[PDB]
Amino acid sequence: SGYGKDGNIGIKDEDGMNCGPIAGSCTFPTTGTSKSPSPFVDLGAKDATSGIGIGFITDNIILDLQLSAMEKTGNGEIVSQPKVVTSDKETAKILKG
Amino acid sequence: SGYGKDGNIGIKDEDGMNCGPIAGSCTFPTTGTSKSPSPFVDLGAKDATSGIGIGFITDNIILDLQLSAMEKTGNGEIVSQPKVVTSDKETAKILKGSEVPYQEASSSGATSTSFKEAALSLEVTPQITPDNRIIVEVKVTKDAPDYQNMLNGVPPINKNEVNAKILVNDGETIVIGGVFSNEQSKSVEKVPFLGELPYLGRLFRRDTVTDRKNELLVFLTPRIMNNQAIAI
Amino acid sequence: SEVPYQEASSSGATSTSFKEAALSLEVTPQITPDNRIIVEVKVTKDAPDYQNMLNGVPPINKNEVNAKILVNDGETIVIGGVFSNEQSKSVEKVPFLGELPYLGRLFRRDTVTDRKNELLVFLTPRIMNNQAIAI
Repeated sequence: SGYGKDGNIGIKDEDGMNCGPIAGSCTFPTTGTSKSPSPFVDLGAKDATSGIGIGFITDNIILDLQLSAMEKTGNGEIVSQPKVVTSDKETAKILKG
Repeated sequence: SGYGKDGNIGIKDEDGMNCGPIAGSCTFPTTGTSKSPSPFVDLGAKDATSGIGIGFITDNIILDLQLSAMEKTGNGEIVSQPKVVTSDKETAKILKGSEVPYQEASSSGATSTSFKEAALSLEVTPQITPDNRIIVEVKVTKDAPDYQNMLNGVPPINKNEVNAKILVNDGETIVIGGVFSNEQSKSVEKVPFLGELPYLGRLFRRDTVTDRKNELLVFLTPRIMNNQAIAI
Repeated sequence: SEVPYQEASSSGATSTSFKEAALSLEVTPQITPDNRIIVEVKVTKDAPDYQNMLNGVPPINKNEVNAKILVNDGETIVIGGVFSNEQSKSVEKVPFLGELPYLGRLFRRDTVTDRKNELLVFLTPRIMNNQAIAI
């Protein structure tokens, strides 16, 4: 699973199974899957966030590899200048708010 | 996904699948889709916001590319001038506005309906010198009734007020006080690789720039009524 | 009319504070021989608050000038005046279409509001001594 924009395909592969694909794996050497409707929908919604790179294989193996990156730059400049005319040795105030 | 007006077609492509199109993709090289009803409705409603550019392909590939831009300009000018006639070395006031109450109705001994008027107001204590000049202590407040008060929540009234004592001649106008607020805000949201490319970055850098500059200034001119009082 | 605020307060404080949104004059005139008066007058025009009519938090609206001035009997003066000039312009525009002149009216959303309210109070005192001498 990712962390900057957390993603783990396997959980949403279970959600894909909820969609209904046929997945069979009897041993670590032996596996096969067919009838997979999960990639296009699960990844399309899943990967909607800004920066994303998606790579998917299903027929030989189901391997979905996504890179999710966000780069944000914000610059804020505030210049406020209040002018008050005051008599000597007296208090005066300007207030705006 | 966009950011100024966030958009990501893929999520609403799942919503499109809810509409019912046939989408098949068994490998990254191999994909195909048919029976797509999602683009016209999903994009039409989705892209309703003001500035939008929509480009859609579905048969070869489904690629929807929309640019959503809003540009807003508002200029507000308020000029309010209150005139008060006051005797020399006396206090007088002009007030126009409304007094929001806070009923601190307090059962045990304290009933304090505190109430304060968001108003344009002048409180003046002028002292006249012979050469048609005045040294006056004036509190000048421009307070506008709080929205939250109109909202019946916790009411913060807005106050722009200068209190000071100054000397000016009768035929003279001065700046009692002034403030210029210059707000410069830039926010750009960008995917790194696409953001790099110049043409692509405008397509792939989400820029929000806001410039708000409000300046407030108060002038004043006192016209001696002695010119008439001597006649009186 | 005097809107009340019943701060009915159980423990020792019953303060039905009540204040009239009214047109009102409070005058303390001092007469000088040459048919002139220096008078301390508080002139208030207060209108009953909508929220008070709404039974919410009632902000009554007050336009009031309090001052002491000298004027002759046959004289009218401006006790006080205020002119409020509000100029508001808001234009909402798609950049490209907003650029084009004919298209921009079609594609620039303009809201312009100009509200200008001026309030002035005059005054003239007619000495009743003219009648009181007859009296």
